[PDB]
Amino acid sequence: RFNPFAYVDFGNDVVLTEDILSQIMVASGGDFSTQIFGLAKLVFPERPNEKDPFFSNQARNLFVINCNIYRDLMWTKKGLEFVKRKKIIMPETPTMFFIGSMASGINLIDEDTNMEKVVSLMEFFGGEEDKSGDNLRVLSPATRNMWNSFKTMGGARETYSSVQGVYTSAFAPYN
Amino acid sequence: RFNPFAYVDFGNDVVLTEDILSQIMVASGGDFSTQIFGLAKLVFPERPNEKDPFFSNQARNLFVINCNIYRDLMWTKKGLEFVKRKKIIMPETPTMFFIGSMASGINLIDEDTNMEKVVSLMEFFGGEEDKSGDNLRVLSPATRNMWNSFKTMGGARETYSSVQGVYTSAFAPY
Amino acid sequence: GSELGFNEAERQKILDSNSSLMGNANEVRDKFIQNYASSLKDSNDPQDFLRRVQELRINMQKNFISFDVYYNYLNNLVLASYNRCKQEKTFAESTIKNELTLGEFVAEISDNFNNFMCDEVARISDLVASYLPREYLPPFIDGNMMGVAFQILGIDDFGRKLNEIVQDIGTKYIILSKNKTYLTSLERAKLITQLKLNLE
Amino acid sequence: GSELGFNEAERQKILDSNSSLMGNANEVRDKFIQNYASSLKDSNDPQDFLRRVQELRINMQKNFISFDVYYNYLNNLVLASYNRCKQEKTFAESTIKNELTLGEFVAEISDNFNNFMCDEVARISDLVASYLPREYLPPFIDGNMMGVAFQILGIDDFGRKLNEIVQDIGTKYIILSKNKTYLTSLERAKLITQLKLNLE
Repeated sequence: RFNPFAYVDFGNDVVLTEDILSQIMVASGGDFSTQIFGLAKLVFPERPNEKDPFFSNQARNLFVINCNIYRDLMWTKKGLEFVKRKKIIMPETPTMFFIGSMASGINLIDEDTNMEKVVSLMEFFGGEEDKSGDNLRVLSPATRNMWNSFKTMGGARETYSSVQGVYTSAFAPYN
Repeated sequence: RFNPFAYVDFGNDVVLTEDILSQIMVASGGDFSTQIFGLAKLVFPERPNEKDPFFSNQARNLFVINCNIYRDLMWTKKGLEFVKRKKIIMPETPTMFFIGSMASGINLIDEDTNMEKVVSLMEFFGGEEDKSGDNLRVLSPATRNMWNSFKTMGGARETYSSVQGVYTSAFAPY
Repeated sequence: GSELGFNEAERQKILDSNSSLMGNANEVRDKFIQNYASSLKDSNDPQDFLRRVQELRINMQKNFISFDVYYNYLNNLVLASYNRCKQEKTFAESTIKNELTLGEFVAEISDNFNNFMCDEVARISDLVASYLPREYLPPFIDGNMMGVAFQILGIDDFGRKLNEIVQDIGTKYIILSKNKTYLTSLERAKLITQLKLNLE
Repeated sequence: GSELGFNEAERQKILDSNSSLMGNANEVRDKFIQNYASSLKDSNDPQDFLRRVQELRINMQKNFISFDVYYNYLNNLVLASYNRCKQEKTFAESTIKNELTLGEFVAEISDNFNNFMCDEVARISDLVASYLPREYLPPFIDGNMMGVAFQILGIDDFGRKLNEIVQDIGTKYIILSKNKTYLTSLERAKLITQLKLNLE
């Protein structure tokens, strides 16, 4: 019944100033950016004598990207209008199972067949299922920034599947 | 029989370049700077839950300082001449026990009683027992730098003994 | 409010003041990759590829190529950007009595901070990643060779350092913007109602 | 090479090119401490002292005082200094074939790098630590109040960051000097004999 995302502040409920922030499996921190990178480190710890650190570093980035995609779609006005418009399926409160499942991409209702389907992030945000470019533009600058970096590194054609494997491994406790 | 300092490179025995160093309880690293800060973090790990992170941070600094003092006195020509002249007592290879004991200061034979005594770092290096400044000058620039920062922080009058307490307790298994 | 909004002149001052560090990083990257990296395509096998990548890394050093300057440059930018935007925001809060006008300046200052920093991060990140030039990869290239090659070249380590800067930009943007991009829980509950979304 | 040896002018150029961040830092500290910290001496109990220290921290931020700027400055210095000294050393190694002359230049370059960086680190370190001002501690100040105050003011965290810079300076100086300050194992065993030191 414990959900670490229940202690992540996705929205604008807390008054956050420099002064308040200077005083400060659950990640510490008073702001979303601190909390989510902190949680990413709990899910993908930095192991000392780890073999290929690139795949785990990039899986850790992917975790942060997926959580920011959730926040941008589900916790902004234009994101929620986009979710309604595109018939995207996301929960009211994210879970580790759901965030792990974003490794496959975006769940939505296919408009032609009216059946649920999964579209890969690579196609859906800036990819061949986003020639319009509108999907990528609903994300925040930081999310697009990280997603750009990811496609030049962990998401390169040779490594992407290995990164996704390392990423999905961390969510074995949940499937 | 294990001694982590047996795997710390104190002297000038291997060619160290950019080329070699970029390819690169025992600390990792090819050079003394990397190795000794790495060993200090093994001896004084970072524990997220803090009951006084300042004292623990400053004790880790004092560990690096003591190891650098050993290197400057025992692995340089002018250091070893200084050790002979002042009759300082240090081992040929440092041990965890010996480095632990440096919390109390420098072991040397007193000039007048010819008996062994210990002079605190504060007095011996830049202090009451060093008014010509001769002792501090034997140390390298990095060692003097860290010692200056330490006297200003963990070595402050109010905090010093608590830092030495945290320092000493990591050496209890020796 | 003439001079507020972290406008282009203020952003150009910060870029100009750190312009020396970059030089023409693109020219230097292009010249270096042309001269030293083409042989990667002819690697005889996996081991030989990695060996050529280590030699490419050693040649980067001999040519004074280090990603440390790029990380410092980004740190320099965030600090100067945040400093200017924080001055503008607090000045606007002390002087602007129209509360709607104030909110518009706060949104513009913080938006421009955010896009300024994210665009420079993306530019530097693309530059660094390109030191593993894809046009010179060998035909048997696979994921484990790529990963290890990213590590050897220092690109993996730079990617880890980027986490710190991105996290720092994120916190500073949350402060400067007062998080106004994102809904309160009540605003969100109402929009879910009006939108007639049924969640979970 | 008449321009070798990391001379005063080369060091001064690096100081000049980076002093924008460190404008009048000592005066900023002295005025801030004068105007905001004197009430620490009238603290009424340890818990009141720490609350006043927290307020001092808040006022630091309100006055745009950030140790992040000082840490960036030191990183800027290390990288510019190391770059220039590496340029001089590699030039001397390719042009000076008399080994004695070359070793003297290598020692001067690396010594000047080491003292330049160490002197600047100590200046910054002293400045940061002085934001817990001795002249204003209450008469009952003890070690635990002092430790917590160093933590609240960001001075402890800065001390941790100094570990990274000092280690980096140390490695760079070992590379630049070729470790020639320190004895080989054989030279050391010889000198110990010659000195009739009986160790252990």
